[PDB]
Amino acid sequence: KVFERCELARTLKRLGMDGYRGISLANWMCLAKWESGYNTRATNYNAGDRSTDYGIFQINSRYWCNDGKTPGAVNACHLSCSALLQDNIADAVACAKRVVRDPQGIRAWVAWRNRCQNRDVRQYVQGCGV
Ligand SMILES: *C[C@@H](O)CO[C@@H]1O[C@H](CO)[C@@H](O[C@@H]2O[C@H](CO)[C@@H](O)[C@H](O)[C@@H]2O)[C@H](O)[C@H]1NC(C)=O
Repeated sequence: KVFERCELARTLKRLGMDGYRGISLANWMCLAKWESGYNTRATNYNAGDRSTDYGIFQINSRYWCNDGKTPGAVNACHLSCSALLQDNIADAVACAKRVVRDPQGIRAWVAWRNRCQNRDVRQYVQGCGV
């Protein structure tokens, strides 16, 4: 499914993402827009990683979810990648929380560094009442 902008902001807030590890909701919204366009079905091949990125937060099958076809994968989220392709984002959020718990943190997403970091991110949550 493709989330409406404020629909996602409220869902992410309800699931505890606002301020999770210091990362504000606006920042999460920004990475989600740039990564998948708020689309839970988005999957993109990672060219230099022999893996695939899955879902709304574009999580990498080499380190976080097992898709059954990635060479030398780890599966730190202990999730099957298809779980990150469902309309219900509860598993995707738990996994994204898992990702930011590593040293690199939010820097694990190049889209956040190129489009959100050192940028105004207010626009993503403007008018959502979150
Ligand atoms: C979404 C895809 O295009 C890129 O995904 C990111 O890929 C990098 C590696 O290129 C992942 O970083 C790794 O994270 C490991 C655990 O923290 C670490 O051991 C390894 O050295 C490297 O830093 C990154 O997690 C991944 N991001 C996502 C959201 O999947």
